[PDB]
Amino acid sequence: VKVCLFVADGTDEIEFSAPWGIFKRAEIPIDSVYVGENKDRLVKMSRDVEMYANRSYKEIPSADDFAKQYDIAIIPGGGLGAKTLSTTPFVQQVVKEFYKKPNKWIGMICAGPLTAKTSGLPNKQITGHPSVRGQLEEGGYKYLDQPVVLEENLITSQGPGTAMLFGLKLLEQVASKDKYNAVYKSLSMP
Amino acid sequence: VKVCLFVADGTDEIEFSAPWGIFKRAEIPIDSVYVGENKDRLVKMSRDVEMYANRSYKEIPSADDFAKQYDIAIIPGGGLGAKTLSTTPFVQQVVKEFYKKPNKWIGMICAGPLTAKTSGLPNKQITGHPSVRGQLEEGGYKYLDQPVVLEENLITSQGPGTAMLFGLKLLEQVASKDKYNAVYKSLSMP
Repeated sequence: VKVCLFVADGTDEIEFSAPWGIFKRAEIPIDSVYVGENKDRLVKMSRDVEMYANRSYKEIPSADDFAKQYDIAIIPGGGLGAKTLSTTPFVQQVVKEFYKKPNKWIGMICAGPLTAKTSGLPNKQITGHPSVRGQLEEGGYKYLDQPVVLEENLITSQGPGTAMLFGLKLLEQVASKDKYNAVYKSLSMP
Repeated sequence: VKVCLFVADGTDEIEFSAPWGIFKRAEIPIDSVYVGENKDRLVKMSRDVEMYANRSYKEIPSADDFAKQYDIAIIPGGGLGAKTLSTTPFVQQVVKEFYKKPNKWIGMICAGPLTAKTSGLPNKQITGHPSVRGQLEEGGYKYLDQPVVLEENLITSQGPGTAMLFGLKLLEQVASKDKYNAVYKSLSMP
C-alpha cells in the first residue's frame, strides 16, 4: 500500500503531521504531494511553517495514473489549503476515481471535506469542521457531529483535535491487526 | 507572552505541530529555534519532513538573553531530537533558569522530559513516553501514567497522541479563560 498526503499553501500543520507520522510509524510508504507552483516544492503551511513536499502534482498526468501509484489519498484542512485543494480539478478527479473502489481509500479532514461537495460525491453522511458545516449542508449532505465518519471508502473528520483519530481510521483500513495495535500503542492515545 | 519551540534534527512532527498550531491560533508569538549543525536552518524531522526553523539558537548569546526574549520554552520529542535537545547545555540552562520562576513556563513531551534529568530539575513527578519511563524514573522522578502532568511551572506529556492536550495545558497557563475557551472550541477536541 502507498499513501499520498496532498498539501497546498495554507494546509494545516496539525492535520498534515498526524497522518504523516502515523503512516511513517506503520512503515507504509507515504509521499507528500504539493498542489501549487513553487518550483522547489516549498510550501507555506496554514500557521506559517515552511516545509518541503516530496512531489508536485504536476508529475502525475491523470487520476488513472495516480490510481496506479497510490492506494490512499488524504486531503488535509486549514482554511486556505482546503480551498485550494477542493478547487483543483486534478484533486477532484482523483477523488471521483477513488470513490467506491475496493482497494482504495480517501480521507478528508476539517475544511478538506468541502472536496466531497466539489467532486460531486453522493455519500449520504459526512463531517468536517463546524465552520464549513453550513457549506456542506447547502450541498445536500447530512452533517454528523462526531470525530470521524466513514461512508463507503470515504473517511471524514472534524478538526485538528481529531487528526490523530482520523489518521488511525485510515491506517485501520490497510494495516494488519498486529501492525495497527502496535502503532496505536506507540502513540500514547489519551 | 513569547514562546520558543525548540527543534532539532529528529524532532517529532506531531509534537512540534500541536503546540505550534495552538499558540498560533491564540495569536501568541512563537518562534521555532533550531539546535543543530545545518547552517540554513533546514531541519530533518523524525519522520523525514524537511522544514525550516525561524531561528538558530546560535543567534541567542546566552541563557540570560534567552530569558529576556521568551517566557515559555517547549521541548518536543522524537528519539533523536530529544537526545540532541536534552544534551545541549543552552537548552538545559534555559530550563534551569525558567524552573519555578514567576511567569515562565516549560513544556517537555515524549522523550523531551529526559531534559529534566540532564538539567537537574528537582521536580518530584514527571511523565513521558512509556519507552523512556525507566530512564525518567532513573533520575529519581515518580512517573505518572497520564497524558499530562503539571508540577510548579513544568508541563510534561506522554506521546504524539497527547500533543494536543500538552499544547493546550501550556496555553491554559498563560491565556485568559475566555481566550483559552475560544481556542479550545476551535480545535474540535474529541
